Amino acid sequence: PPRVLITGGLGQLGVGLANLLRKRFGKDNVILSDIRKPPAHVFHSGPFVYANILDYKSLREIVVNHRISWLFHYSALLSAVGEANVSLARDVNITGLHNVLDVAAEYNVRLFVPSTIPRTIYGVSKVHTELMGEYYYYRYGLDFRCLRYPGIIMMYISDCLRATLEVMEAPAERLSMRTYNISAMDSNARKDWGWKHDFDLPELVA
Amino acid sequence: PPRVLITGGLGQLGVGLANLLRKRFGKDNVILSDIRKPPAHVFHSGPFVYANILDYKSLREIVVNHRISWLFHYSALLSAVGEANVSLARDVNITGLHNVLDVAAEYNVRLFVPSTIPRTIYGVSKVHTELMGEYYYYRYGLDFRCLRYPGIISAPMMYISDCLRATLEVMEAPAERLSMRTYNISAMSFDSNARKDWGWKHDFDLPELVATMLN
Ligand SMILES: NC(=O)c1ccc[n+]([C@@H]2O[C@H](COP(=O)([O-])OP(=O)(O)OC[C@H]3O[C@@H](n4cnc5c(N)ncnc54)[C@H](O)[C@@H]3O)[C@@H](O)[C@H]2O)c1
Ligand SMILES: NC(=O)c1ccc[n+]([C@@H]2O[C@H](COP(=O)([O-])OP(=O)(O)OC[C@H]3O[C@@H](n4cnc5c(N)ncnc54)[C@H](O)[C@@H]3O)[C@@H](O)[C@H]2O)c1
Repeated sequence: PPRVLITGGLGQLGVGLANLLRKRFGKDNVILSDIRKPPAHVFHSGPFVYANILDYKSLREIVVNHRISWLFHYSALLSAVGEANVSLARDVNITGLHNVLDVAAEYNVRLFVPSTIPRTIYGVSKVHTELMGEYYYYRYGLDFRCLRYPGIIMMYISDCLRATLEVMEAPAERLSMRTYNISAMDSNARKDWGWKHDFDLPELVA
Repeated sequence: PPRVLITGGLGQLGVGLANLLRKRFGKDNVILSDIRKPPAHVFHSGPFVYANILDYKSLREIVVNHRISWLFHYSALLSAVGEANVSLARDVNITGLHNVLDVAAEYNVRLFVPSTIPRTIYGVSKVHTELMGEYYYYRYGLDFRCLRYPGIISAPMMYISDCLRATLEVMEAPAERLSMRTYNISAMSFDSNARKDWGWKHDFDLPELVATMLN
């Protein structure tokens, strides 16, 4: 059973991703994390921890002390949210990745990081997430795993969270590449690991 | 007449470019800079300064105190050494770059950064060099101008004299004549947009390459 740390956990996806993995590997094996304050219920779901991504030593303390093997990395400044504060966006996305790759490469941690489908600091850092992530796989052993999320509710949320769960369960031997395109409504994604979008146009209305 | 700051100048290109521009714009108009001790002659060639690219504050000072209008960013860890020192290479190529962009965009500087023709953190940062600089051209008015250097012959290739001249030319150009910020630049093999837009013509094809090299 793996030990999870979800970075940027209080976002749209992170909370759901958490409660999926919790009912899988157990309550105490998924550690949720953010810089913002957790609502009443999401706190009590399971171990929540303040974790600043720009603070490199925070991550290490946590990954050592809490014996982390799997790390999901959702913390990022959104496109428009970061276009007003570029320095911040650039730091949080690119420096944050750098700190995340180092912690994971050093302490032998499976690293999930989502990408997307550049005129925008968010987009530039997603290209950079892919290329850097692929480099740390070659240069060190880093078990880096990434899949380009499209639009999420294009695709439904329950497909998006389960796509993330499956690609981490799978063996590294059956992954021809480290960055995957995941599409609902992507052959390699469907071939290497059994990917199938459940929610398509009609049953998405239900 | 612009005032030039070269960055990482004590490399291969840096001294050549420095010596080229000092003949063009004047000696004390071109400040050369690096974090190494410059040889006796290059130090006296004209204004030399310690410029660490990992100190943002240091750059601002330099840029303001000398009214730097043009900046040539040559400070880098080329993959060879950077592949061992990933941490140090990452910082210098990426965070270093960031600092250059910011200083440039702030004090309204014309910024030259060279790229190359990705499984090495050097290469990954050169992709980054390009996608940022162009973003910074749209997000702010940053006059960012990038050539993609090929194999650079000295003593898909190119003799050093072309490399340097091409860089002077792409910076002298009217912003009006540039359809794009990153331009391919080619000589020989053994760059349509560059020739099309700002009149790039390489004077050192092969015959004269061999001619010069033998001296
Ligand atoms: N929302 C979508 O539909 C969508 C679409 C495409 C891609 N994605 C990708 O999915 C990922 C997660 O999506 P989401 O909706 O959960 O994110 P979100 O935008 O809802 O939340 C982002 C989180 O990042 C955190 N954060 C910001 N700076 C931080 C720092 N320095 N340290 C730690 N945390 C910090 C915030 O507190 C926040 O909880 C994103 O990285 C994004 O690239 C999402
Ligand atoms: N000549 C080529 O083969 C070639 C090919 C393609 C691209 N390029 C590009 O041209 C540029 C210059 O090439 P070069 O031949 O001078 O390389 P070089 O290795 O000779 O010079 C790099 C310089 O960067 C300096 N430097 C290192 N860390 C620094 C820091 N923190 N602050 C300031 N300076 C620092 C070093 O002192 C060194 O003098 C590079 O950016 C490279 O991307 C060169």
